[PDB]
Amino acid sequence: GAMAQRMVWVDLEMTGLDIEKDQIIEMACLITDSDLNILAEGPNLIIKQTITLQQAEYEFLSFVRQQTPPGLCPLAGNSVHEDKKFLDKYMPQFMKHLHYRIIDVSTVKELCRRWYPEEYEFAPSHRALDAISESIKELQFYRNNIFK
Amino acid sequence: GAMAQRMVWVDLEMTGLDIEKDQIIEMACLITDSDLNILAEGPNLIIKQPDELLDSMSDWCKEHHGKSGLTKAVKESTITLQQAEYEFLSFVRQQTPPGLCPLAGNSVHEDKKFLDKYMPQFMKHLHYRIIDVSTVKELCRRWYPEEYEFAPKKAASHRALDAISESIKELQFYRNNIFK
Ligand SMILES: [Mg+2]
Ligand SMILES: [Zn+2]
Repeated sequence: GAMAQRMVWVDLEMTGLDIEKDQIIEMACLITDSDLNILAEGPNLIIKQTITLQQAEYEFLSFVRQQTPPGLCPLAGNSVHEDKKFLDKYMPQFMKHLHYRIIDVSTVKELCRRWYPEEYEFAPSHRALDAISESIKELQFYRNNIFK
Repeated sequence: GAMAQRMVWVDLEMTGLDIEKDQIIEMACLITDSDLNILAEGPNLIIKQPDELLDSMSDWCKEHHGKSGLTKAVKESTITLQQAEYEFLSFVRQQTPPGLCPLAGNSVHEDKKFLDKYMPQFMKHLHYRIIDVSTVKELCRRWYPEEYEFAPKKAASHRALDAISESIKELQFYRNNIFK
């Protein structure tokens, strides 16, 4: 039904893309429904190398436990495959609550660029919570402009 | 332009989902153009991994890889990871310009985790971005439930070459039915 089709939107900032040496600097989270309407906003936490990593994982895991069913909803965001690699390593209990599938907005951007080049030319941050809001609007823009 | 807009399709079969322990046992590669037209079939290799790792696999892994004939073909293989990487890197360099084409497939971020660790030179030839057919699958389920039911059931056994052809068939299905 509608609940199993909710999305767990995230945005993360790291020191780099090397999973062995880089760390999660900032993170934000929010839930939407299947039609991208924001149901709830999670926290916007800056992590030390302000709060520690293990506490952010508790904060974020609490937030999604009260908003989504266990192991059902996918992680959503722009280049969220880069974010999932770091969440699978540094927040494994948070990732245990989600599905293995992602709703990656940059996959949709790559298809828009190839298949709908005019729409792509006119396709549309200080916090990680603002970067999520921008990705939702980008995903909503593709739904209206390139999907049937 | 057109050569930079080609897609690098990949399917892996591993001994499990543990990046710290598990290894790659099968790999297939295929190239399509921007519009998902079939351009070229790449290698389809079964990579040799120890008997300890195969006997200590998950109950799902032992049963699915056993029935498919993969665990038997892995024990008989003479292909190392280094040998397969070289064959896969060679093939994509003949097909695509460096660092411009994405990796494509179903939840291909999991295949990228294993390729980033075990075939880093093959990943250096591809762009940063991926084409995850499972993102489009999730949006189809949600926004196009009728079309989603009409999509064909994944009929392939976990053989890299058969799996990669079905991910292409699945993205083509979405392009044909849920895109403008
Ligand atoms: Mg696979
Ligand atoms: Zn498979």
